[PDB]
Amino acid sequence: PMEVDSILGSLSITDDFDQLVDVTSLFDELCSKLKPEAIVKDPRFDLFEGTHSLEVNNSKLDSSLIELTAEEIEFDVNVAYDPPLASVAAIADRLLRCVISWLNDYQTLPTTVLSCRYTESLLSSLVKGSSWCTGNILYDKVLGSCILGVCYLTKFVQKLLSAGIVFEEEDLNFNNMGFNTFDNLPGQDVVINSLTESLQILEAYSDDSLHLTMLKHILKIIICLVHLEDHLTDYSTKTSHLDELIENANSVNGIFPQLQLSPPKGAFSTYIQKHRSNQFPPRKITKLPTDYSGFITLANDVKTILLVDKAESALETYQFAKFFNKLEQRHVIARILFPLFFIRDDRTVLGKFSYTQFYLLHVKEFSAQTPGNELIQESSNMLLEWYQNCSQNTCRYRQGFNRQLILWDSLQAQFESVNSQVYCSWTYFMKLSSMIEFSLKGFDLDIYKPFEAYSMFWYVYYLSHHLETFLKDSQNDIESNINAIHSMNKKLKKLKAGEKKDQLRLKYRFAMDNEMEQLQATKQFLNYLLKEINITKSLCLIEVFQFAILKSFGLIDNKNSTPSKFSNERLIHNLRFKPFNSIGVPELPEYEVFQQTLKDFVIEEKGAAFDIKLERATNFIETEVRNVVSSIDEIMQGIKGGDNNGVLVTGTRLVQELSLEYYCKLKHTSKALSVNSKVIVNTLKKNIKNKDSHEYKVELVHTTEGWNYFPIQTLRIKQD
Amino acid sequence: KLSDFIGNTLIVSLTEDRILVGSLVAVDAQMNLLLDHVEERMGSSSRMMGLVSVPRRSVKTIMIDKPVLQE
Amino acid sequence: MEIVYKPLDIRNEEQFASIKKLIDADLSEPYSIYVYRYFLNQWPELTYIAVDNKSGTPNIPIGCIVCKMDPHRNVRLRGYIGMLAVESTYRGHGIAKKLVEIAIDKMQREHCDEIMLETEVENSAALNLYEGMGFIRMKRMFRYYLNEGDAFKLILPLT
Amino acid sequence: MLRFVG
Ligand SMILES: CC(C)(COP(=O)(O)OP(=O)(O)OC[C@H]1O[C@@H](n2cnc3c(N)ncnc32)[C@H](O)[C@@H]1OP(=O)(O)O)[C@@H](O)C(=O)NCCC(=O)NCCS
Ligand SMILES: [Cl-]
Ligand SMILES: [Cl-]
Ligand SMILES: [Cl-]
Ligand SMILES: [Cl-]
Ligand SMILES: [Cl-]
Ligand SMILES: [Cl-]
Repeated sequence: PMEVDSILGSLSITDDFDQLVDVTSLFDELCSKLKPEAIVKDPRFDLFEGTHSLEVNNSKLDSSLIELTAEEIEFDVNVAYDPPLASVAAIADRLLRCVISWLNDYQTLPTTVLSCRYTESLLSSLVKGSSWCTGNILYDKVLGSCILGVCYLTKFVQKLLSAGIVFEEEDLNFNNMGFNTFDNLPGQDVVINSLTESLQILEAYSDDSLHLTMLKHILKIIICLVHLEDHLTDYSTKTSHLDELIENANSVNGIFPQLQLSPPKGAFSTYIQKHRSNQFPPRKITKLPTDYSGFITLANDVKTILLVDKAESALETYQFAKFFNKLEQRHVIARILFPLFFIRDDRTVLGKFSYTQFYLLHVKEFSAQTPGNELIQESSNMLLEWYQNCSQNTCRYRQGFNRQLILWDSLQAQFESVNSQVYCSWTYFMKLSSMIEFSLKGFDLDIYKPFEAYSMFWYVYYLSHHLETFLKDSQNDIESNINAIHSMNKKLKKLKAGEKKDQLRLKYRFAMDNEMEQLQATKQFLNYLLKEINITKSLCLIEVFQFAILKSFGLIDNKNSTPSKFSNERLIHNLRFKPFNSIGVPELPEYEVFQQTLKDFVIEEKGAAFDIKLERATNFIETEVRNVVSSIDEIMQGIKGGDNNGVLVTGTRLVQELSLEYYCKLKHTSKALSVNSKVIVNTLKKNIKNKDSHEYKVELVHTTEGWNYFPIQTLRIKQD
Repeated sequence: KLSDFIGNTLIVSLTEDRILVGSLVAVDAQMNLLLDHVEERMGSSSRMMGLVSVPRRSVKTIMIDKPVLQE
Repeated sequence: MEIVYKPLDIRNEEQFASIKKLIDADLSEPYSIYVYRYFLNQWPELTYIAVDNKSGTPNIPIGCIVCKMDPHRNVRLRGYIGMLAVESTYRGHGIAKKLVEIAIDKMQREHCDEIMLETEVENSAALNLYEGMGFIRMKRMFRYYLNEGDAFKLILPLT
Repeated sequence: MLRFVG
């Protein structure tokens, strides 16, 4: 090699080995002798571990073969590149946009934050015990503080992933490349004072170009980003630094068009993947975002997380976990923070209740009956795991239910053997609600194929019937207890002063003070649950009717229409409903019940008799959609009004906007089902009349502004 | 035999300047090597790479420490 | 075009090299020699190639499929399709479908209870092939692949 | 398609 150091280094490459012997000739001779299929390895060693291996001289698998431009190859961190103000502001700008790409865009740490040569230089000094001195204040002080503040944010992210709240290298990548800063990294106050000192330098600085104004906001943004650890260490609920982060990011977004930024070449590169220890294949650097809109998303997502602290009942925390991450997937930082903010270190929920007391509130508000048991201890753990599953990504969210359904079922059956009716009832509600949620979530993930829509929509309709039946019986008992208390009041007006009246007034006043308020609240909550579950039940029945109409014309079937030679329709069906196979109540209907129910829905007639039954099915879809729209409108009304109007209790005080937004999209999807039903009819009737008929297929289409638990079964021409 | 070599540190020289130091995990009939705890040395620079497999055509020289060889 | 389907010959070096080169270009996830070595040396009966008899080099396989089988849990044998690729100039001729048929037929004769594979949700060509054979989607994996795309886990139940 | 994992 031409470089002197490489020449001098090659002399002492193998100096730690006193005597080396060429065994290349011996290896070749023995390997030629061996059979082509044989592999020499430790018999205990598993060959599956070899699949995780990198390969030399493999462009996809070799980090060393990465190609670098001249500017990237050297780039001494000590050189102050001209112009200093424009370059420092451009370096600091790209670093922030590297963090957004890492967290918001789920990109890898080495190709984002560690891609900067400055951050590598700083962390290497921290591993030992600023890291570079350039002679220029902007790079030495203003830029040195920016790198320190970002490296501090990464360490805080490591503390979050250490909790195992979210899955690593899926929701968030933390490939530290072997870095361990230990306790050497300074404290939050020191990092903040460094950034604050740099801001004061800029105010005194003479150059008044737009780059200075943007560099001030970049220092301010890092300051407000460092304050993110305040919500975990101190459980801060103050939106002061989250609002400053939003105001700072708004000011920079209007600054990007007025000026063009280009950092010194070689500042951000794949250099670190080439000359630092790396057990992973090389990776290109994905295009960074053009604006700071990620910090606004992150700041808004964290503000939402802190709102759960303001909850005053179990139902308010329950609906928060049900709506804060339902419409779209929240920022990974916010998703990790919620269980850590909810389930605190002191083994308390939000610092207010213990794990068992928090569980008892859910049973109390659901049953309206006043309550170190091992079943209570286990159910409490199960409830917290249910809360933590709500903050998982849209795919893991469904997979979490696959594990809960059998533990809820086992727990319920354990409550049943001891004849604990209240806890068995509540567990049944969580188990059955999860089965419906688990099933319907598959449509949002396009899990089921169009031929499977009937099986799943009718099964949910089957489940929704059982849940409505259960909730209605619960509400009748609740109303029964209310009427009993109302009966004591009537019995007191017709009574005269006496010993027997004093016993009744004492009984009545006890029930009004300790029971009536909860009875009314639980009843009104069950009223909302009944409207919520009938919207589910109706929508499912609309989907089944739509499917049945499609099969009536011969356009779809509840089995795979393509001929296969290895499986049958029953085996495929049992595999689809495998998760619900071991659950006893409600039992999974047999394969025969699925087949017979569909044949009842399918219009077997032809001609004018067909027209009457077809109009009957379409008339139901159009009328039920309007019924669904009215139920959603009534729910949306109660949400706007609150939980003190006397009819509906929704517990949506903390997620009011999200809940109305959810039901709005649910209303959009409902109207789409009615419109689609009419298009399908006018098309198929005309297609049958025409002797040349298009070949149609059905696809599960998602409404752009609707709820994709109920996709639109849409006709489409095959063509070529 | 080739068996006893498994699990013993070896030195592998590639076509370029870089040299791989690792422990032989496995060997196939075409003398493709699987090495764990691989340390890559390019002149003065050195770095870790973990589990690496090297094709026969990439291997220029296979050296072992003579003491470890006799051990 | 005269497509011939035959099992992999473990001693042949060119078949091995052609399979790897074919799979490396067409598949996005990178594989080392020992990925193929784990499949081919342990399940040599579960890899099939498609060659063109009328081609300029009849020995070179234009399509291949790489599979394996292991007990899943304790009571079931789970066949697994690791790689499947067909040359760009040979696509649209039913070659991949035949390779998947002969491999699943092989795994079924070996008393597999199910077949499993992972494919990209954006890979419509592969989804149509398997779902057309009875495969259904059992799982969606968030950003499963190196290219950050989601994956579907497809399972075909045989018993 | 089998996925690579470290
Ligand atoms: C997928 C791939 C192997 C197809 O090869 P092929 O020989 O053209 O496939 P076939 O000719 O056997 O097609 C058979 C079935 O597969 C589907 N199929 C194949 N190509 C398709 C395409 N563009 N679009 C939709 N379906 C397609 C069809 O349903 C087709 O059924 P049909 O014959 O009734 O129309 C090839 O495109 C490829 O190499 N893709 C990248 C690698 C990959 O897909 N791996 C899958 C994960 S293991
Ligand atoms: Cl509840
Ligand atoms: Cl309540
Ligand atoms: Cl009990
Ligand atoms: Cl639920
Ligand atoms: Cl079928
Ligand atoms: Cl054959």
